Amino acid sequence: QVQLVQSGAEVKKPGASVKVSCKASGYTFTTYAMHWVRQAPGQRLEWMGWINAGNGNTKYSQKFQGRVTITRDTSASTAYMELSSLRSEDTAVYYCAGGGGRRLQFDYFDYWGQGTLVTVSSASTKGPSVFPLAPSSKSTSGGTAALGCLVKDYFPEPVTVSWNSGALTSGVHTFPAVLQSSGLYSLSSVVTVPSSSLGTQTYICNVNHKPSNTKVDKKVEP
Amino acid sequence: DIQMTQSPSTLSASVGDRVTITCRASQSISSWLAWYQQKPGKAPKLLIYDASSLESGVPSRFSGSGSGTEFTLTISSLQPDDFATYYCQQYNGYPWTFGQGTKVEIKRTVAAPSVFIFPPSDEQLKSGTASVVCLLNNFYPREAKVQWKVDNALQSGNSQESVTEQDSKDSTYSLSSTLTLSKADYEKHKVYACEVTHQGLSSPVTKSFNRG
Amino acid sequence: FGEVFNATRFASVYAWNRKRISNCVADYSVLYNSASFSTFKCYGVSPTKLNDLCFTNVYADSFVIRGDEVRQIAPGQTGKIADYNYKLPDDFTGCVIAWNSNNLDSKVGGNYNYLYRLFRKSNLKPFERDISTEIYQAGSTPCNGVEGFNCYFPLQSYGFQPTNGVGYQPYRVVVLSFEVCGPKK
Repeated sequence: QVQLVQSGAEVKKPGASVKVSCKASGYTFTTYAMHWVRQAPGQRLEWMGWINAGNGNTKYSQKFQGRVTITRDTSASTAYMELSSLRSEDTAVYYCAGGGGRRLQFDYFDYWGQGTLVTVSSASTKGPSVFPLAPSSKSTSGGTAALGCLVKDYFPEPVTVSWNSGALTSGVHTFPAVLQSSGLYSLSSVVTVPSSSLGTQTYICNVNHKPSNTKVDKKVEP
Repeated sequence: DIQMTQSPSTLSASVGDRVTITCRASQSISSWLAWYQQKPGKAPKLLIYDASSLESGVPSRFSGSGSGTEFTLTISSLQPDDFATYYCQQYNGYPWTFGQGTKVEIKRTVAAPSVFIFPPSDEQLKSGTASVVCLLNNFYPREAKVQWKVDNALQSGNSQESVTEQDSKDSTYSLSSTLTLSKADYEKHKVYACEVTHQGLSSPVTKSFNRG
Repeated sequence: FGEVFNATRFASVYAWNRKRISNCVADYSVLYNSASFSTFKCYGVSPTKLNDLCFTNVYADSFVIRGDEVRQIAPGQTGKIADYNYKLPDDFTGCVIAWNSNNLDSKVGGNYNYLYRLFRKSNLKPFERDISTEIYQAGSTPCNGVEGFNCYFPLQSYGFQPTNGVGYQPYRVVVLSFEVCGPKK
């Protein structure tokens, strides 16, 4: 089966230039059909362009006229692209696709790369802010109460969060990150437990941030 | 450019059922379309191209139809394997756009949320900004209406809403509303509340507290 | 007929697919009365009485060309099609049916799914669909996969946009070389 693989996650800064790249796995090279597309986080897919993996043809999109370029390397048979004059709106996931294979060319996307993450930001790596989320006996609902571990003002994606290092698995809830006006990321993780063993047991969140190498644990005080 | 809108934006279903999808084009198309499936946290699947053809490697449920303008997607029975969005793509002409997005969920009873509130911790109070959490757990369907009432007054702009995405077996929804403010705000307002109206609830429900 | 005639799409003149449509009632009377095909060029046989005429096996070379390259294909007259893409031998005993198909073929900005040999390395042979787009080597500089001086990639984008004139538009052509009658009872 034809497969497409590419580079990893990748964090740039307004005004800079960026290069993503994917290697192909093709039974044939019959004017292969490298054809890039884009995906702004959870909104319309908007189309990138197509290079002619056959020889050299470089047809591009209108909205990205004049700032995006693509080529390919033959004996590596990979395809590369620039992407220039980056801006904040530019943050997205980036897809290789194509691979018509049987016929010479198409205009549909039948062999996708499983995705590249590009984040255009102006801030820098920063450790995660962490606070507990202590419930109250006022809201004892069926003998069960919620409890959490807030992370604020962190960069960049993401922050793996567990509870007591995998000791708890029931009712686990980890909400997705959200932008703030400051350009910073924030997450709220919560879980509910029977209130019967509230003041008799121990629950600690375990937050993990590799880009800053920080590992933070905080006991919650009800 | 080629215009593309798709109806409805969201739909409902249950396992072992048929779900219709309609892709609407403003302007004439000659069977120039593909249907894609999109799982969360994923790279897309194609399963219809050309508005009719069924590409290999797929379950036989899938079937496109339509030509001209109205385009339709069909599946006979509903596997769990069908729970994702679905996109339509034109390729009649230049720059090729996509649709809006059409997801199915999992239907059941109109479960009701559990409401909770978390006041700011101290350490947040000597950070310099204040955060207040209102939580809704296990409500159905996602659709919900949350408000803030501070000192018996509505608040706007300063609140953010973050919704989890439906559970695989819990098959429900959870939501967090965060109210953020500056310390000058915190002590000159003295009582706080979050209110939620939901379809499952008999009445709109308010929850609240004061300074400690 | 309609299946191998006006379909959803067709092929290019470098990879024309000859479909053996035989052992059935060959109703060419309905094709003649429909007259939805600009050209009928029945060379070798009569196209009006082709329905009753009983052959043993019929073909259907399916490909698209330009309105200027629809004349190129001819039993005898050679050119970019009848000497490099689709060669029509002088023993042609069938019917070349041609009609414009911009609606279900021409994509705006030029058809990229259709590519035709502008410079085939060697001369094409009678009734041959050369699929190898080897870079033409012009005397010196052997272009065995190499590009640049004296190197000309044969397969060239078939410019087919609906904005293009009839002379540069996809002419769906299914030629039925005869080597399958009407009622016969």
